[PDB]
Amino acid sequence: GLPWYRVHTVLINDPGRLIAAHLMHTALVAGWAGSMALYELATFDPSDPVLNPMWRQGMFVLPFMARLGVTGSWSGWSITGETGIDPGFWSFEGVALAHIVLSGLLFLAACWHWVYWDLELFRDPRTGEPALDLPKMFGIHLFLAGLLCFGFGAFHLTGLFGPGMWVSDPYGLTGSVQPVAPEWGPDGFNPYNPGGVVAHHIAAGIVGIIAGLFHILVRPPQRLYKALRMGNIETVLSSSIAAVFFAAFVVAGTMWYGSATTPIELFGPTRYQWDSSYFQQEINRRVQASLASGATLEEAWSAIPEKLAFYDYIGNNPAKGGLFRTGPMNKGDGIAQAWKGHAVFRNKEGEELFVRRMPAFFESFPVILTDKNGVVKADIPFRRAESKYSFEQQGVTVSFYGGELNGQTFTDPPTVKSYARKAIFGEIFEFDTETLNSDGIFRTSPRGWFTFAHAVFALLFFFGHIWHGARTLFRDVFSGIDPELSPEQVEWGFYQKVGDVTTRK
Amino acid sequence: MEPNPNRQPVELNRTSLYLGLLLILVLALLFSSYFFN
Amino acid sequence: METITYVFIFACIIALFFFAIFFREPPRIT
Amino acid sequence: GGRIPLWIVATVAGMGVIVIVGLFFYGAYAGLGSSL
Amino acid sequence: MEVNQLGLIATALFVLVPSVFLIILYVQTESQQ
Amino acid sequence: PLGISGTFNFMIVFQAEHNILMHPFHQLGVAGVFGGALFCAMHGSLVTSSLIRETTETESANYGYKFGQEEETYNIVAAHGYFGRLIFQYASFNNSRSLHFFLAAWPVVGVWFAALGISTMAFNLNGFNFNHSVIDAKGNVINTWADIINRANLGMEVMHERNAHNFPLDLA
Amino acid sequence: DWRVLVVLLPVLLAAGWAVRNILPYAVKQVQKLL
Amino acid sequence: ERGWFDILDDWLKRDRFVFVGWSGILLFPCAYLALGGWLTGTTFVTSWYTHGLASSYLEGCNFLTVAVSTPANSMGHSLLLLWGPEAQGDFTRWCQLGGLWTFIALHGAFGLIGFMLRQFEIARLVGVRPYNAIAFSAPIAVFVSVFLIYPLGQSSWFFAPSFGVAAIFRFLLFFQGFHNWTLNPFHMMGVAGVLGGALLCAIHGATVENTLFQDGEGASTFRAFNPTQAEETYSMVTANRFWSQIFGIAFSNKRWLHFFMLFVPVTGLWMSAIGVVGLALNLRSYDFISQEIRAAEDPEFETFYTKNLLLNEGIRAWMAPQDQPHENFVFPEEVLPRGNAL
Amino acid sequence: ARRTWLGDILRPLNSEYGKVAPGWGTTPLMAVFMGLFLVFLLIILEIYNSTLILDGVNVSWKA
Amino acid sequence: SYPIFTVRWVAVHTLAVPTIFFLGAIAAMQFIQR
Amino acid sequence: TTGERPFSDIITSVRYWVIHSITIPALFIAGWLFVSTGLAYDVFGTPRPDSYYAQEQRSIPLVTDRFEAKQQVETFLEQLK
Amino acid sequence: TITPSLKGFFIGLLSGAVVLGLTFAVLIAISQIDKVQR
Ligand code: CLA
Ligand code: CLA
Ligand code: CLA
Ligand SMILES: CCCCCCCCCCCCCCCC(=O)OC[C@H](COP(=O)(O)OC[C@@H](O)CO)OC(=O)CCCCCCCCCCCCCCC
Ligand SMILES: CC1=C(/C=C/C(C)=C/C=C/C(C)=C/C=C/C=C(C)/C=C/C=C(C)/C=C/C2=C(C)CCCC2(C)C)C(C)(C)CCC1
Ligand SMILES: CC1=C(/C=C/C(C)=C/C=C/C(C)=C/C=C/C=C(C)/C=C/C=C(C)/C=C/C2=C(C)CCCC2(C)C)C(C)(C)CCC1
Ligand SMILES: CCCCCCCCCCCCO[C@@H]1O[C@H](CO)[C@@H](O[C@H]2O[C@H](CO)[C@@H](O)[C@H](O)[C@H]2O)[C@H](O)[C@H]1O
Ligand SMILES: CCCCCCCS[C@@H]1O[C@H](CO)[C@@H](O)[C@H](O)[C@H]1O
Ligand SMILES: CCCCCCCS[C@@H]1O[C@H](CO)[C@@H](O)[C@H](O)[C@H]1O
Ligand code: OEX
Ligand SMILES: [Ca+2]
Ligand SMILES: [Ca+2]
Ligand SMILES: [Cl-]
Ligand SMILES: [Cl-]
Ligand SMILES: [Fe+2]
Ligand SMILES: [Mg+2]
Repeated sequence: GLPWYRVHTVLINDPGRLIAAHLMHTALVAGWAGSMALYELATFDPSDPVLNPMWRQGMFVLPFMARLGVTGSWSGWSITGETGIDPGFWSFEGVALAHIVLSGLLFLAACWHWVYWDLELFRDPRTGEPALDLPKMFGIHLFLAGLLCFGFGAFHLTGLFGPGMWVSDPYGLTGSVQPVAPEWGPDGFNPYNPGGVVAHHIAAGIVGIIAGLFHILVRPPQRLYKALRMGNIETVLSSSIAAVFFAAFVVAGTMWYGSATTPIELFGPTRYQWDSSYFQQEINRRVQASLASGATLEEAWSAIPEKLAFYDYIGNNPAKGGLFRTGPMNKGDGIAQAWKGHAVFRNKEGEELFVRRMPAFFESFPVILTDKNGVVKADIPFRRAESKYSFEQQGVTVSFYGGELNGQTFTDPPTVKSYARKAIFGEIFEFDTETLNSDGIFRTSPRGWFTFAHAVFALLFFFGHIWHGARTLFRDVFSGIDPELSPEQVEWGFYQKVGDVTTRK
Repeated sequence: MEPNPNRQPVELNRTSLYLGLLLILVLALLFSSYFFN
Repeated sequence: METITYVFIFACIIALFFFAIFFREPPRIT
Repeated sequence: GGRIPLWIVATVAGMGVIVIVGLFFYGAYAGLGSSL
Repeated sequence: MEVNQLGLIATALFVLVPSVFLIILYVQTESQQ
Repeated sequence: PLGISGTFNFMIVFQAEHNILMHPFHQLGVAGVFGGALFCAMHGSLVTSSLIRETTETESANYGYKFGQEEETYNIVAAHGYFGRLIFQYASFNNSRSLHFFLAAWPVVGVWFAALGISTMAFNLNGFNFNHSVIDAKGNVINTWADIINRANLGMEVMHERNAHNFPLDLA
Repeated sequence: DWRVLVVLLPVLLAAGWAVRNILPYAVKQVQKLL
Repeated sequence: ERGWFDILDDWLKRDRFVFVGWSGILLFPCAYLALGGWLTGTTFVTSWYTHGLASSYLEGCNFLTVAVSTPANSMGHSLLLLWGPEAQGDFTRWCQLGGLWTFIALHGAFGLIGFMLRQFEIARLVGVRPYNAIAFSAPIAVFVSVFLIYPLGQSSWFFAPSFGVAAIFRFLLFFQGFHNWTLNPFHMMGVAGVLGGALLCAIHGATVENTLFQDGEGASTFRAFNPTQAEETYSMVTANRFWSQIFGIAFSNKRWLHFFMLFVPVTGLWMSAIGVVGLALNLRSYDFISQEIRAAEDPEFETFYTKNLLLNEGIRAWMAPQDQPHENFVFPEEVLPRGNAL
Repeated sequence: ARRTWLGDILRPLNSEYGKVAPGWGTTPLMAVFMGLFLVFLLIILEIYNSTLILDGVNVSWKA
Repeated sequence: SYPIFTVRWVAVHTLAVPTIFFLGAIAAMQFIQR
Repeated sequence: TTGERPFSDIITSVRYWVIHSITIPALFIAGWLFVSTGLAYDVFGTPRPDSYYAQEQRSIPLVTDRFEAKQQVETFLEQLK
Repeated sequence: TITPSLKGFFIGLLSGAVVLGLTFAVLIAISQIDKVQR
């Protein structure tokens, strides 16, 4: 019989049951989406978008609903923190319900197409054999794809007839769903410009409509029909898989580096924002502007939004997790409660000292404090017997500005050292580690998990492309090579051109 | 209903059963430590 | 429960060896 | 055509390889890279 | 030890689901002809 | 040690104390097992590529071979005709006995040298040491990748068996 | 740069010397092709 | 009829000493430039401005320590094209900035594509199935995951492998100390596939060579084989009985045997590639949380797992200042982790 | 095979299996579009990579 | 009667010509002193 | 069997060695002079043994800015003289 | 405006076109000169 890894080849010459199997696959994926949204709604805590946003809670499909304008619950809350909102039907719950109902309808359609597989539509009128005109099907589907692509950009994303898309300021503080106009200049190819997403779908959609019409009306050249085996549905599988691993690598890349379609309020900040101290520089800029306007030090730091300080913390860096450290980020360092405020370290001479921050590469990192010029002034020693820079020897103190600890100063070495250890992580927060029995070990965000899955799947689909491309172009030898293979085809110099009998020398 | 002419019997011989069970069991012996963590 | 799991999987593998050797599909010259 | 015997070509070529590799090992002990 | 509490059923289904798939296929091969 | 993580412990300490990565017998060992895996995949792929058609599209091609049949089950002339054109004709084996001798000898000899690497580093004849080999005109040390290896080895050395050494040199 | 000509002249004289010896057989090979 | 395309197709597929093909238009320039780039860099080009390292024969390195080193971390993931905004067409500066690294990595990638296309093209011309090209997907998965995806997930090309013997050894030790890569089950499967592949290579070659039929009078038995002969040159039946009685199981199907020889090393390399994709994101198998919770509370609890972490901590602290010069690490003596005396 | 109302409506859309245009047909035009597409992907890649830097195009969150 | 210049000839010299040049360069390096 | 002249014929012929007794030593000497004249240093920008550091400096000249990296190296080089 | 890196982009584009054009021009020329005999 068929070996286990070929059972699905019974569909190759049976278009009705292929459509049935595709309907069943579509039913399963739609049902997964509905089930996933329901599970997330059953676990998502909407009470603090500042320090407990969705990306701290392991939310994977919630940000995708929010990205395209679904932001509210039937129960009255919204992900931006508003109360008494009425989202109409298209709440997170309505989206989930719609996917479940779609799933069921697709399941029933699959049953019909499986039983009524023998439709005259699937027979070539000349031969009576099962046949799909794949070149014309491609034009039909490309035209439909173009119409949908165009409509998505021209109506949904613009807000002309639809809600728009998630947009935010450069520091992810004030995000919301907004209508977005297309950008028709060169900045439309800037990945961080949302207007470019709008213009892409308008323009690529129109091109898809035109190319779809071309592919409906113009038959393939004989040379290409033969070369790509366009009568063989496995050629479409091969090239479709290739397109799909290309797309998977692109979405993995734009998730990891960030773009207008992977906003940090939905997926968490990027690792490169920690690498470049992106948020620390903005925090310092605002504090300096406050001081220059005559604010005190406590006032300047108290003016920093907790949300901004929270981005400047390595526990939100997606490059700090582990492959088998499962679950939400809150399961690791805990549920963030409050900013403790900015810690300023000083030695006995009153010089300000700065804790060397942890790079993402290091699971652990020493505690070293320098002056503004990078000269080492204090540390936590390993060997003590020749220590010169201990906090005890250097009289290191820590004072807090802003946050919970605003106005307080600590001088006992154990406490000062404890805050110095947290300062290698950036800004310091109070966490609830009890509610979830958090274990204190960093986990990655949905940005990390998405990137991982899609880079891995993209790589595996490269193999699938290679495999089915091979099966397409070598179909005639799939069961083995010619038993009467003339040794002269593989002997050198017999034919002038390799494998061409008409070039016998 | 008229029967479908595309149906095929499926087979798994005993050696393939043994090879498959070895793969599954060894993969489980390998990954279980990480599932328990 | 972890130790039981590890030893169980190992025991299944050893049983599999026994069947794969003494209850194999016999090789036959055709 | 074939006036120079192949075994002489191989012997001379092989001796040339030994000389050049030998020179490279000499340089590991002298000048740059010698640690001295 | 504080192990992951889902590790037991993860390991159990990891073994059982593909193993029973293979057993189903094997036995119905033996019963043919 | 007789265990998975204990094996890694042995390897890391071995690198710290013998610089095994820089030892040519371990390098031959790597050539042996990388090469063995390469030639395994090569030979497997070449024989599989030239199986003679004996089966239909809906059965495993493995049923085209019967245990104990006298005829070869693949066309070695076709396989050589492929591989000789992949590289060039004289880089390919046309003699099955020569081919299979090579498949035996390459990993076996390479792993012999691996074993002899461990067995001679057992007597502290260690990998190449190029620590501070490159020096500028004044005498400043110009680091190479060997010096970076040395820093990693030092980290292993100073931390391993952290309570066992009382005197400054680890002499066994 | 004098050093460029100092380095390239050995190769230049080599190519020149090789062409001189192979020229009659080169034009004979090319004459057969056309 | 025979247009210029078909006339060109004719010439490309001539049976000559080195086959060219359509794939050769991609393969030969890219393979030649990658190899020539490596030989050029290891012979003449420094890593002083990117790493603070000497890396060429010209500076005094030997075959084991030369490399074409990655660009400086400040380049990020710049393509670093010769005509790009960093080198601005200046060949000397391009070399000093690490341009040869992306030159080799990128021409190498397209050369590997060209080689796999060659495997398809030749198989199609001689009439064999394309399993050699299929098996080559494993080398490609390794090259792409290690030399492209991994640095693309990290801060810059700086942390990709540098092209050199000792440079690669450094890469191994970095992965131990920072990623605990030996603990990763995708690496472990890779190891099993490589060592299992080497085992299969050795045992199959030795089995064939020791179940040969006597097909000649010579005591050296290689001449007693004819490529065109129909008969198996060794006894599968005797080989099967030997291994059945020695090891308990034995191959009986030669087609399965040789497919298995493809499957094992190819699958192993594919698994190792998946683990490296995870390490691109620092998604490591670094720890066992249950072990760490127990060890933190119980200072008498010790396993080989906790012992290896101490080694990793030493590797990181002792190698990072020189291995990551852009970070400007200064670790005072007193903070360095060290056991007693050493 | 079974005829249906919808099947009869759609029949012309699945009736030209195997139909080809002679020879090379529109292959030259296709090649041009492929080349333009390749240049397009190269442009957007190099913009994202900061290898191609254009006035008014700040490839940053600060866009 | 054999041709002299072939594809093989080109492939041989793209490798052999730089190799000998490089080997002369590395030979000279052995006499460099800091 | 592929039409080209066998290598063993070529490298045992007198004409081959008449040509290559010149071309092989000429290339070797050209490579030698590429190093001995110092041209290799200037083509590839490799430091001579006296050009890694200025007389009193001990910090490596690491490139730290992507888009002005060319000028940074030029500044590093000026500080040697 | 046309920035220096856009000028660089054009230079790289033209360089690749030249390399490819010359390559195919030479290959087509040789293929027409040395045809296979049938
Ligand atoms: C693209 C796929 C994808 C991604 C990126 C996410 C991402 C996320 N999920 Mg979701 N999920 C998904 C699909 C996905 N999910 C699917 C399909 C289901 C149904 C099962 C779920 C059901 C689900 C639940 C119930 C939960 C999540 C949660 C989460 C969050 C934590 C993830 C985690 O800990 O993983 C850990 C990842 C691993 C341990 C990796 C496993 C690697 C496998 C085992 C390797 C197998 C190797 C193979 C056997 C080798 C064979 C080789 C052979 C060929 C030789 C994270 C945001 C959690 C959350 O926080 O919710 C709020 C949570 O509770 N997800
Ligand atoms: C659009 C995607 C797609 C589709 C429609 C197909 C379709 C097919 N494949 Mg291809 N393939 C693909 C992608 C795809 N493949 C990818 C990504 C790879 C690399 C992993 C392959 C590698 C591949 C090989 C090596 C082979 C096929 C074969 C086949 C044919 C028979 C499949 C069968 O009976 O399996 C039966 C499968 C089972 C009974 C169980 C499989 C269980 C898997 C391993 C674990 C669980 C998977 C899990 C449910 C996946 C969830 C979804 C995922 C995206 C996360 C069928 C035409 C076979 C063929 O060519 O036959 C002639 C064949 O030998 N495929
Ligand atoms: C098949 C052969 C091949 C391939 C695939 C590559 C590929 C590559 N080369 Mg390599 N190279 C090759 C052969 C090849 N090369 C040869 C023979 C030489 C010796 C001359 C070189 C010398 C070389 C150098 C010195 C460098 C590269 C570089 C590169 C990389 C960037 C190339 C690029 O951006 O071009 C873009 C150009 C194209 C893609 C051509 C597209 C042509 C279109 C389709 C036609 C339109 C042309 C248009 C009309 C012209 C208008 C111009 C006008 C508007 C001003 C890329 C990996 C760079 C690198 O590696 O960076 C680290 C680099 O610095 N190559
Ligand atoms: C066919 C049976 C062969 C039996 C021996 C088998 C031994 C195992 C093979 C391992 C040894 C490998 C070396 C063979 C050694 C060998 O067997 O020698 C025999 C071989 C034949 O020399 P002849 O003088 O007989 O030449 C006759 C032919 O040229 C006439 O068509 O000599 C060479 O091939 C020299 C190689 C120079 C090749 C330089 C070309 C450079 C082109 C670069 C492109 C390469 C491919 C690119 C694709 C990526
Ligand atoms: C019938 C009907 C109905 C109903 C419906 C329903 C109720 C549905 C549901 C559905 C559902 C409820 C579905 C679900 C699905 C799911 C899925 C499909 C999943 C899957 C999963 C997976 C595939 C996974 C995998 C994995 C694992 C497990 C681990 C990790 C890794 C991975 C990720 C791979 C209604 C009423 C409408 C009416 C009409 C008719
Ligand atoms: C990069 C680049 C390029 C290219 C260039 C080239 C292409 C080059 C080539 C080059 C070459 C092509 C070179 C070569 C060299 C070679 C050598 C250097 C060799 C050596 C050898 C030896 C030393 C040997 C050894 C040995 C062995 C291996 C084994 C046995 C024995 C003995 C030990 C002897 C261009 C311009 C495009 C552009 C710019 C960039
Ligand atoms: C929790 C994990 C669950 C995993 C579940 C996996 C389910 C796997 C289902 C396998 C279905 C096998 O499908 C079964 O195929 C066999 C042949 O192989 C068919 O059998 C058919 O062919 C055989 C062999 O010629 C004939 O003897 C038989 O009379 C005929 O009906 C059955 O009609 C069908 O029921
Ligand atoms: C005075 C020493 C103890 C208080 C200061 C120590 C750092 S702060 C401390 O750190 C813990 C880990 O992050 C958190 O769980 C907790 O919420 C936080 O208060
Ligand atoms: C770059 C190769 C792919 C594009 C091939 C397009 C061929 S185009 C094709 O070519 C024939 C000659 O070959 C001509 O006779 C014919 O008129 C022309 O239409
Ligand atoms: O035991 Mn295991 O390790 Ca051979 O070195 Mn000495 O001793 Mn201990 O130190 Mn390092
Ligand atoms: Ca607890
Ligand atoms: Ca001197
Ligand atoms: Cl230890
Ligand atoms: Cl001691
Ligand atoms: Fe074999
Ligand atoms: Mg020297």
